[PDB]
Amino acid sequence: PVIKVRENEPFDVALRRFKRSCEKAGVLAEVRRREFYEKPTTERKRAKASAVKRHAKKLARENARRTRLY
Amino acid sequence: PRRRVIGQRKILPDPKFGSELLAKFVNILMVDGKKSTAESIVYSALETLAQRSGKSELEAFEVALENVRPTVEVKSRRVGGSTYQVPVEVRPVRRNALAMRWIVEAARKRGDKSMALRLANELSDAAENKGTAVKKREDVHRMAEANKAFAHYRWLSLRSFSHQAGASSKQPALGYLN
Amino acid sequence: AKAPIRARKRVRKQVSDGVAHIHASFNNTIVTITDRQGNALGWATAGGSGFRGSRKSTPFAAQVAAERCADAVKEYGIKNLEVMVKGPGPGRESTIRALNAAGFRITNITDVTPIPHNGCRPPKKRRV
Amino acid sequence: GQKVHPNGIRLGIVKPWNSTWFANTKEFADNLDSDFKVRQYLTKELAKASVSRIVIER
Amino acid sequence: HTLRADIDYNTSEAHTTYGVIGVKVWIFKGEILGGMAAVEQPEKPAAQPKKQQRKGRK
RNA sequence: UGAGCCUUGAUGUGUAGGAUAGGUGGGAGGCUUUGAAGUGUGGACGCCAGUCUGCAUGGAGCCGACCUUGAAAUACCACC
RNA sequence: GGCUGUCGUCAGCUCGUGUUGUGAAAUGUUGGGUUAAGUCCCGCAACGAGCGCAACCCUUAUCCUUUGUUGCCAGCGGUCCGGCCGGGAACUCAAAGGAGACUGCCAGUGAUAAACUGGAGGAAGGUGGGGAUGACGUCAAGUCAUCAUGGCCCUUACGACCAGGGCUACACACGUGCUACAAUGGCGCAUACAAAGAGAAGCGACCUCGCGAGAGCAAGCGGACCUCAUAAAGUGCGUCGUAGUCCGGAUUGGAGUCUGCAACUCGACUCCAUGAAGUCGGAAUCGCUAGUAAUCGUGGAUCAGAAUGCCACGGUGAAUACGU
RNA sequence: CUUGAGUCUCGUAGAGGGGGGUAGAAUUCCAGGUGUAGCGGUGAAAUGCGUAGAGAUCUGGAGGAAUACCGGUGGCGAAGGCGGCCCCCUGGACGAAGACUGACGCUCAGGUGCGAAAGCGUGGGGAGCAAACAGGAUUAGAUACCCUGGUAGUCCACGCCGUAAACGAUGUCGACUUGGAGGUUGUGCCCUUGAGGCGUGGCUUCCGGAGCUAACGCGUUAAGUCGACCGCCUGGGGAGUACGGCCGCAAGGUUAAAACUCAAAUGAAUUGACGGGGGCCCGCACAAGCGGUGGAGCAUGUGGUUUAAUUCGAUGCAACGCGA
Repeated sequence: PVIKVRENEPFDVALRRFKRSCEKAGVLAEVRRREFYEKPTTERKRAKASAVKRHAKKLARENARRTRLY
Repeated sequence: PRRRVIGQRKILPDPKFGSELLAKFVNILMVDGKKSTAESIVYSALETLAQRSGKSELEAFEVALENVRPTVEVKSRRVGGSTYQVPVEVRPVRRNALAMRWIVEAARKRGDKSMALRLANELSDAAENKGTAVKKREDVHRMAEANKAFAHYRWLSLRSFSHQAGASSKQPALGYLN
Repeated sequence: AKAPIRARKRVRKQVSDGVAHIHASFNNTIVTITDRQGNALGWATAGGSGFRGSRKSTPFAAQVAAERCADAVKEYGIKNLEVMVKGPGPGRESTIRALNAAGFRITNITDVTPIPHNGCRPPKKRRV
Repeated sequence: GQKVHPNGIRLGIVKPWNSTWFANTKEFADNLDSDFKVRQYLTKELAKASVSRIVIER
Repeated sequence: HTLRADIDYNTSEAHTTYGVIGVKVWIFKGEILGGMAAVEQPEKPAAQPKKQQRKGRK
């Protein structure tokens, strides 16, 4: 999992951000772990789930203008 | 911990020669609070050194303090099921003192028939990089090149690091998420 | 095993280019230098650094494994390198530095760590 | 149940002592024990009045 | 933890049918109280008008 | 490829010892460019870089008898 | 009951009051920034306010100020150069009013900002050093033995006079402190300056006796006068080599001395001779941020006779605090 | 009659169902090439594999479960359920115009059909992994956990009783109740000004109002207002067993109970403690260090142990130079 997609300009440290798009996730991540059939649909596919903390933050920005904390 | 930055003492030149670099040397030469003896041991050593080479009394002292000086240190801070070691490059105040400690640590076992001679022999020797504390240097840098492997509760720290604008790689240093 | 040999000057086939293979597990790294056509020209490991435990499987043991093998093959006369990487374990980058520090170019860092088309079922391990 | 007694550190400034006299060391115990006996047996007599302090001076 | 002014504390001891009872009472009247205060003068202005010595000369 | 027999060649990193300790005879050193040694080139050769060392050039050296440490002593040739 | 200890210098806890829920209860007591701080800038159902901390406070440090001795003495006199004294106030110096320092100034940083750091005069810049200093109070912590005290028992005694014996035992382990295991020292000889306090029942110069301890006499004292007390460690010179010594000096024999009818187990001191353990120690194991820690001696509180301890004092006086 | 529903052709989104076709990648395997001393496992470790040449690695073939990728808040099914790509047979739902019938409607005991998962009979298939089993490891006990060896099983086809937490534990279908917007699609309109905007349908989801809850929560896809009809529950423990009817080659399945014991059990929330769940802050709490006790000898306290008796108080941090 140095990830086959080549890093822009080659260097001794791999640019792990610039490389992954959908590798390792779900396929080679749960190594030495119990495989489930249908749990992965709700267990791993968490892109909506992780957006909510960013939204919460983008809401509280506005309120800090109205409170005069900002 | 520690709320704010807290300071350090400053040594004020000794009463029988007028040097700060000597008043700090005599402070670690102290046994049983007795700096006023540790003064008497420095000046009696220094004069024996001065017969050995007349260009300065401080010749073989001043070059000892450069040659046996450790440049690197190894630190320790336990993680769970593991102790580990984590290297740091050391700050100059402790580079200087380690070497002063080591010249005097070696002297008190030299067995010579006066302590002024014991300290004078180990300085003539550590000046030429032939003496007892060349080994103490050697070991302390070996540990600092060898322990570059380890991190602090590492397997979880390596994601924690990567999002805190840290590297994709284990930082071998104290009190960081690595 | 090793012999106490006089200083080295020796020539073998002066092949100039190779491929390296890095087989990364949880407990070890196996680091193995080959000919481009694919033949062992030598190897070293992390486990012969005799750390035991988890500690054998750290980037610094991955580095020095790379440095032993890359060294030995200076008699085989390699001057340029490529590597294939095969495992999810640590020494991601620090192994790459030892191949470069042997004085070789290492421009092609191809991960080939094989994703079967859902292959053979893994040991269940802990019930979480 | 904490604290050194709250009025006790106040006894040297802007709170008076409960007694004020001086005896030159050797007679200080003999004067302290009589200063106690006047406290103890005098208050027994005024039992039926109401009183806030007792201050003895020599 | 105040050192200045008098401030009033009492711990009572008293009896009833079932044994001894007691109340611990702090009351605070003011942070400046003049009911005991330092003396009117320092040494330097006080006593005799011509205060300087001969400085020997028996 | 074992064994026998046989031609030459060496390392010996000791507790104490500067380093070069298999048992031991000859035996008191090789002055041949100083036998050297030395960056450098090779070679025997190992408790892994250490003992010995060929040589353009080099009068700069192993290391004993001596000087020195030890139970045993050391050159150098042999014998194994 | 009275009183105090733990957590912890945690940095939090509560009173008054409203609002939100049916109510137990939340909220504030939570956030961002900052600290010794509920300190201070910003702000939401928290408003108003107190407690801990912060402060006043005492002390110390220079230093302003007055005194001018039993205090001091650049100079001067008797003169060993000591304030003992003719005398002198340049000078600490002592007890007392206390002064100075506030992130207030100036600069950098920090959301304006608390505040951290830097600047500068001054002894000192970061609530100057040190102390006082401890939230509501669970822990059912501990005292009936300071003492209050109900329940509740003896009152020819769970009272009293008088004496002797003990914890100071010995098979040992353990907690603590001391001093040591050296040469930074010790030996011999020579050599230096303390602070603070005790001495009214008491101590005490000189005295004559005594190896010392002590003895018996005693001016004198009120303690910044006299004395405990030679303060020691530290210095000078010459001297010493791991051999338990040239470190360390315990034991024990023996004699002199002491407080008391009375020194045997269980008391003190001087001192002569010989002379061990221990060469930094397994398991275990603690305080410390700087006048600290370490180390050296002193006096006193207690105090018949006995300090390694406690309390304070002065000598000499350390590594470092990156980082969470 | 249409105001309910039903139907014909057109269009659309998707892993719905059943049978066929089809390639490549790791372990695994055979052959050949290259190559030397460890590999594996874990807190650490051993059992396991190896010099009889392991381990790793390269080339070519092999075989089978499986299809890694659609991966998103998407879409489909019956809840559970469905994911490589194609072809054949074909269901169900989402749109839209033209058009037709005209209560043809709701619910459903019984009922027949139909499985997440393993269980499982014969046939096919079998690569890894694994209950047991064995041994190591733990001492923490069950051969369990945890690690290594290791089998049935897992996999397909047809077939047998259809089990559970069987799911939005939210019955069915239908009527009524402020909406905006996300995901994304029929389709009316737009330079489709940004997975954009409005008209009007579609599932799917964020927010919140009326109403509804013990509380979280639901909220136009209800857990609101309701409609009919059906399904099921009536204290805990003991019981998903027992009993009866009934099904299953066979292991089993199905509805499903009382005496007796008993005063409770159970949903949820506040606050402390606590996580081996996540993170922040502070103390000499660690770090950064320095010295001190344990070991010696002595001094002292504690206990062990002792006698007439060697008195008690304190005993993890809140004990042992402390009350005393």
